[PDB]
Amino acid sequence: IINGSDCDMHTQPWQAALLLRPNQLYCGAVLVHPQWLLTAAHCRKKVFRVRLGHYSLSPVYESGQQMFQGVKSIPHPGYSHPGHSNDLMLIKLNRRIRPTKDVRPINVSSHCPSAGTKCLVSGWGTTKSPQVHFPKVLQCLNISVLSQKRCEDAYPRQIDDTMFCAGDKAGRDSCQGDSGGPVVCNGSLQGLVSWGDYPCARPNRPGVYTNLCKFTKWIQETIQANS
Ligand SMILES: *[C@H]1O[C@H](CO)[C@@H](O[C@@H]2O[C@H](CO)[C@@H](O)[C@H](O)[C@H]2NC(C)=O)[C@H](O)[C@H]1NC(C)=O
Ligand SMILES: [Zn+2]
Ligand SMILES: [Zn+2]
Ligand SMILES: [Zn+2]
Repeated sequence: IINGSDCDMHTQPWQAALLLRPNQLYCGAVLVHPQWLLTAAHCRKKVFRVRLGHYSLSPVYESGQQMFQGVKSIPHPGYSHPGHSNDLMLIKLNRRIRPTKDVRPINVSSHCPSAGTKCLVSGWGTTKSPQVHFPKVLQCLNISVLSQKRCEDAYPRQIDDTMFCAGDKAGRDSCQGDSGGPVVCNGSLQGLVSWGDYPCARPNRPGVYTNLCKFTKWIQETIQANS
């Protein structure tokens, strides 16, 4: 997250981090069900761990912490390179979460975001671009949803309704390391960090996020088919 601020503690209980030994965080994820996470399809990995209810980046022990193992990874069937449409994937935890003020799922909105909607995106990604610089703790940033028209103009021929743009204010954007992370609007999960221009936070170049309102039926049917 470029130009964000340390998140308040306990305000992102659905935020997750994906790690692959020792504790190298490669993507964020979002707890959307007592036993399911949602992350970007390009964040797929065979072996990895899931960390929930943990504020800092380093593996410093925290009381609210809860570690898990991903038993099943299911990317949306429409995901493809280099278009990157349908950039979402379901991950099943080995066991259900112990609900607490630290670890709590969030609902996925079925109503699509309209131009002007203020949303909050969080992550442990780099706070600088192109120079890499990781934060100490979870970063938060409010971004506003642009119109699908402007979105398409900014990235001609590389955008469809499976995504949406957000982040008008310059110097502020999501970046590498935030991928798979949540974009919350109106108390609901509206999107996942997917991609954007590079370097991050270039003026008039908004971040592109997975448009989750288009996948509620698939998400719920997939979870039920594996319960
Ligand atoms: C983005 O905007 C939201 C909403 O304006 C900010 O949330 C506000 O936070 C302050 C300080 O905690 C509260 O006094 C307000 O009540 C909150 N808004 C409301 C009315 O819900 C949020 O902090 C902003 N995100 C960041 C970190 O910039
Ligand atoms: Zn706590
Ligand atoms: Zn690709
Ligand atoms: Zn530092």
